[PDB]
Amino acid sequence: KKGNYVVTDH
Amino acid sequence: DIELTQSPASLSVATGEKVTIRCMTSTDIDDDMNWYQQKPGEPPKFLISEGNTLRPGVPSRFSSSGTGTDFVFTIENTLSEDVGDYYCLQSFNVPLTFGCGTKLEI
Amino acid sequence: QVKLQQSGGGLVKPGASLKLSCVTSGFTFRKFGMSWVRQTSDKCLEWVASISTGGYNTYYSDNVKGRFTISRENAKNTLYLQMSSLKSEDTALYYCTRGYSSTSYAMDYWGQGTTVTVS
Repeated sequence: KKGNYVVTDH
Repeated sequence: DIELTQSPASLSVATGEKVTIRCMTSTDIDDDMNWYQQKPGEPPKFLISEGNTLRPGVPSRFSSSGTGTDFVFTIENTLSEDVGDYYCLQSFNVPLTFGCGTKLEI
Repeated sequence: QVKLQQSGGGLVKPGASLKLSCVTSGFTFRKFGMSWVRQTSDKCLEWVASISTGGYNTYYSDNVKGRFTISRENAKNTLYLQMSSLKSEDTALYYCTRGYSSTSYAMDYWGQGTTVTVS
């Protein structure tokens, strides 16, 4: 998570 | 929506000369600036990622710098194989946005 | 070694649909986010959509919201772009792309590009 988006889910 | 504007739109250099290409953003991007080189009939090739760092395998004659909204890409000692279109990309925020390229000829 | 293999696309009339496929190999697909970005004839690149590792988070450009859907099938190492209500403005070479880090959609590997023409 960084900026305004997620690329790695949990 | 962060807008990226590249300059010059195109340039022609002689072999062994330095090229300087700029990409300015409309707002801060936390140094998440990326640079690509695209040759005819191929996808863009990743040269520089976030934090102005050269990708492994890319020639050390390529460099980038800048922070805030003002970023630079340079080729020291340009070679004929560097002909192509160079693109900047911010990856700080979605929508991810690109400049529309600087055309390089030797 | 990382390979993004594209297929689908073509020429369709306005209002039509098209599903683009991108099959990946050479890495654990579920550990990476993926995106589609398109290149128009003016050579400008425009991000279309991004999807997180498991598919729980998706992001779309305002230009394709309500018409395109990005999805992935992790067991098949495949990324998809379902296009519907296509318009001439969507004519472009579409690229499959991998986000280079666990936190960024900045692209490292790109597929070979799929032509879609809407006319």
